[PDB]
Amino acid sequence: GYSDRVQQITLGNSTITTQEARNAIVCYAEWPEYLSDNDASDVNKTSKPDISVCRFYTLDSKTWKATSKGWCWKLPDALKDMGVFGQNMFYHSLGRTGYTIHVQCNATKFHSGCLLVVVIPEHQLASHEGGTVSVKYKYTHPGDRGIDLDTVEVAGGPTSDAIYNMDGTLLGNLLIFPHQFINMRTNNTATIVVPYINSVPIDSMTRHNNVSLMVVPIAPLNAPTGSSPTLPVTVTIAPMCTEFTGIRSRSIVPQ
Amino acid sequence: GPALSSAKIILAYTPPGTRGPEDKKEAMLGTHVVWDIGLQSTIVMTIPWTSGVQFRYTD
Amino acid sequence: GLPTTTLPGSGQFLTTDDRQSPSALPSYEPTPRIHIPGKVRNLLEIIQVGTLIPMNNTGTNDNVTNYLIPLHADRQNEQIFGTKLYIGDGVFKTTLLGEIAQYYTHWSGSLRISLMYTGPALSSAKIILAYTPPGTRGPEDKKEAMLGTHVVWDIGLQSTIVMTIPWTSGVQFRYTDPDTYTSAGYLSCWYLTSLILPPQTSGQVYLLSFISACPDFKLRLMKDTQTISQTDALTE
Amino acid sequence: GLPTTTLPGSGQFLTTDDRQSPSALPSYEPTPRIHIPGKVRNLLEIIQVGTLIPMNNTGTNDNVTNYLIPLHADRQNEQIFGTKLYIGDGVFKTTLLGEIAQYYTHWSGSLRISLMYTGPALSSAKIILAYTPPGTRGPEDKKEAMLGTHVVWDIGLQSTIVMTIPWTSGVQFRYTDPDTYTSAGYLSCWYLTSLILPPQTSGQVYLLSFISACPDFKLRLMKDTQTISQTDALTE
Amino acid sequence: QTLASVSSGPKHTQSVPALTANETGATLPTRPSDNVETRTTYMHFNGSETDVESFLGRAACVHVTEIKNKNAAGLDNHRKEGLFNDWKINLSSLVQLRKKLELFTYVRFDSEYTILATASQPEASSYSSNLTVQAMYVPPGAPNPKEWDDYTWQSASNPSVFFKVGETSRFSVPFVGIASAYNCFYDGYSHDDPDTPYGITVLNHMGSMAFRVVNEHDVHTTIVKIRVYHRAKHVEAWIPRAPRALPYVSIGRTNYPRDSKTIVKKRTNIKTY
Amino acid sequence: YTVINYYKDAASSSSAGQSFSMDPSKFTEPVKDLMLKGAPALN
Amino acid sequence: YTVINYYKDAASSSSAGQSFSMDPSKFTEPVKDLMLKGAPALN
Amino acid sequence: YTVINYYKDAASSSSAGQSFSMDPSKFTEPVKDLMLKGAPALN
Ligand SMILES: [Ca+2]
Repeated sequence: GYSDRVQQITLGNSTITTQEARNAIVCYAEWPEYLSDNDASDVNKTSKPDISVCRFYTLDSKTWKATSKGWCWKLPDALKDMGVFGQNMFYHSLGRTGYTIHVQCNATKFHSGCLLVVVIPEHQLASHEGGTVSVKYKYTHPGDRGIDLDTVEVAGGPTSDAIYNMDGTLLGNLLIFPHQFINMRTNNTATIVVPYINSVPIDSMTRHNNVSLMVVPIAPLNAPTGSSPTLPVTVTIAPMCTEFTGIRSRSIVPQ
Repeated sequence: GPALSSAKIILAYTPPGTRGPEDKKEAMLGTHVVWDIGLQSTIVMTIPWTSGVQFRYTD
Repeated sequence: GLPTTTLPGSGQFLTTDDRQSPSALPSYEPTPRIHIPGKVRNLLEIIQVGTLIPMNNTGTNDNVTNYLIPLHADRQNEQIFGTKLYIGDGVFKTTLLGEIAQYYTHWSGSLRISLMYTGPALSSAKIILAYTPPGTRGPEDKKEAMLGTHVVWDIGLQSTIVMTIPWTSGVQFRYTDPDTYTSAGYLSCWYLTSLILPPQTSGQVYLLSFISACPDFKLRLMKDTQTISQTDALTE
Repeated sequence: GLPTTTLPGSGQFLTTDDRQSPSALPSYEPTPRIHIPGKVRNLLEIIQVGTLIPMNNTGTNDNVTNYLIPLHADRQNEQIFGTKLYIGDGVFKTTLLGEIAQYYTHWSGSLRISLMYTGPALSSAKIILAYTPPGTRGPEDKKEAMLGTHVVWDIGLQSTIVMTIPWTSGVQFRYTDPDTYTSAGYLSCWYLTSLILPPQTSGQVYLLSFISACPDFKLRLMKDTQTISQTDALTE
Repeated sequence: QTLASVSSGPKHTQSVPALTANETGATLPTRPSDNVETRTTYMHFNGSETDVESFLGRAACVHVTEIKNKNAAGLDNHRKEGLFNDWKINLSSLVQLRKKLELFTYVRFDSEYTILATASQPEASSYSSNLTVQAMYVPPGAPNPKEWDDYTWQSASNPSVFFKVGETSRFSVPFVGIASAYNCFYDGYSHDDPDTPYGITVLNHMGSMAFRVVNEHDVHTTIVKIRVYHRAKHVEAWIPRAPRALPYVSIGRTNYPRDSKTIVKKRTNIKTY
Repeated sequence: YTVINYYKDAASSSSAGQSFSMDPSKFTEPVKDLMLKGAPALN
Repeated sequence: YTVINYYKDAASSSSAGQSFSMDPSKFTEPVKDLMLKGAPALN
Repeated sequence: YTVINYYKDAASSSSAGQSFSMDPSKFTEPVKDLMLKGAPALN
């Protein structure tokens, strides 16, 4: 009697439900797990706050307009002010984690539009200027707000080119990364489970973003006649298997 | 509401110790359930016994 | 003092040979490997993944609308799109398959084309996807088209239709670079019935098309691509 | 007359290769080995020995006072010393560890810092030694400092305190040459209470600090040092 | 024998493999026998040439530089005069190989370096000089050459090769990364500072190579050009990405030209063949 | 064919063989719930 | 890997292997009476 | 005489041996009905 469409995800003291899912992607066919001794370098003991950080945090909502270009969030950056997770993220020299990303967008059997929801490991952004100019720290560290692609470009910030994935590659090939679609006629949500992917066992959570969640309208939003021309897009994210180390005084970052 | 409508609601329980949430951001930091409106007409959220002392007064 | 004779080619540097050489860092210990998800062993592994085809090639500048195939309501018997099957050129050149195919000289195998419907749930349609083997001209109408490999698509819950283009060829390998003798035929789309939209709905609906290779696929004779070049060496 | 083909690199002289060569003195008999205490097999053997750190870097000319850390009586909450953890530079550059570390490119491992008290026997004190992992600024006060790896030292019969700096790092190897991404954090010292001198005693008391590597240690990619050079060849 | 295709006949089932849901993010392995009546055929193929070992296993030019051999008397800047040169080993200056490497996110391998040195005497000279080049591997932290005949060329601990112009030098180098793999991309910074660079990491450092002619000077000047080729051996690659579409403009940066707007070829009609 | 290593270091050796452990699934079907070709993609 | 000596004299041979008999003690604990980490250095 | 292949690819090897499976018949007597030397070519 059960369906691939109705699902529940319980993580800590938060439970999410969807009645219009389209399965879910488990990046590179790998589920998150803690760091093993064989892989460990750092001799320190890791802190595992569990259910206090491994729960769902909901980001500030977005508004899908018929002219929308897309949005980009960088992790662990987007969750740096989220309760005890953000705290831990700034008291330790190193951390490690995976996530459960849940993107939401409900509509009407009269609407049509399609979103591409993708997770890109190491999304090194291109600068507005080009040349040898780098994208300033604060521009890749927007926090919860993320990068709104239809915002005017500034000096030292990224390009606002969805067509070029903000990195010099083409949009259509973004399908090589773990992704999922939100096709209104079908979908309601998109869920992606992300394991820890990095060339080092553990890392600094502030000077390096391991991934950037990208939500990009492909098929323009087309609402029924007399209906409101927009739809909100909500992103809920839960850290899973989080570990922290190198505890000390509060990390000091720019701003 | 009609069958041809849609919505996503968030129900939250804020344990004792603070003020009532003032916004969804504050609210979601506690026990909560994200509700997806569909065929299944009702959502059920349990408020787990979250307390220091083992009994509370009804008054 | 073992007598030898050196052969032609002695001292040449063939970029493609594979021999032993002394290590400049003797006794050096490389960092231990750690587990990293997403290991790629063969390129044939990744071309099996479908990526979008910029079929709406119309325009002057690249734009997200190149990936959107327009569909019109209440049109009957009409043609939706057409294209040659040159995977190293045209619409397929920028795709992941065409991108990797261009690092090789020969190709062989079956292709996978999926068409995903994005129109309202309360709409309906029946489309016809066709593959015309080499030997003739691209179909000029649905009648001509349906005489070849085709799939009738019924739009519904199942959002995507998948059609495989079976290896239809005399010679066992075709060139990736567009060559006449080794052409793969045509691909076209038409309305079997027509798109029907519900009340309070209007405008265009779009189709998303994906391309990937079947397990059938093979690619040989590695070479340099035409998809990247430079006039000067880069610097920091 | 065995046919061969010579390869690229033939005739090159790579200072780092290891092959056989004819002996210019064939049939020669080397002097017999006699027993000699103090055989060194690996450099990792000797960096485990602690040597003094010239922490009192203040001055213009090298002088025995560079190894002496000043301590003041009846001072409370104050800072005794601070330094970055750049073993290939700063205060550690001349030490035996830093001296040998500079013959290699990468380093990894835990460090040992001992502080030996030389003040009168009839004095007392409680000091706090701290290691601040990378990611922030050097502590500005004892409160900030104690939030990291630290040791509270009680001065007594046991003259020295030993604190190990556990390998606290994401990447498995750091560069010996000061590089930002591969920095090791800070090291600082403060009074947990204060130094108390007995009657008929006055002036400054000093601390001697030693640095050595733990068995944890590793050093790779051998290279030339910056701690020695010359403008002309030497003669007798 | 592995089967490329099996014999398959007519259908009329409830099992519809032609229909799926790309919303899921998956690509199901359909075969032509799912939509066509087929015949049995054999692969007669293993896929050797597409193994990443193959793909990155051939030498590619990664750098071209130049040095000279004049009379260094009175010359105050040997480097500018071209008596010796450097090269901060990087594999993203020449684009042919860079696009190949970047097909993946993290990459681990051993390097096989082949160095070619050819000579030219553009102006009036009685004969062609037979020169010897020294190539020194200068790890970060080792002292840098300042003059063409410094104490640095003593190279007591730095590996160096001596070879003749016209000849070639070949040696292998172990994976020298401080991490478990090389980063083709790195969405990070060295430290959390507002002005530090982005992308470029010591996590990609492979070193710097110094070059010079060991011989003194003749009456004429001789110009030596050095070409460095790199071959990857014992390859390991993780996380495939989208191919590069736009031109490259800088080393270690994903930056692309802002006036480049038409990478996809255009038609006029979506219906034409 | 035959090959013996003439050098001490592993880096010195020639090219590694063919992996023969291809598995496009991690990239083509990284779905949580298994989908079977022929059955409803979504039920 | 393989190696056969082509010359008569022992000097002609290549580099000797890794000692694997490290012992920092002769340098780090050349004390007469044994000291045990954890117990009073001086009693 | 002896030969060992020094290369991985089959193309790299030297010349193939003598076929020793000559059969001029496919060219000299491709007749349907067998003709026997000595008997009437046509009866
Ligand atoms: Ca002459």
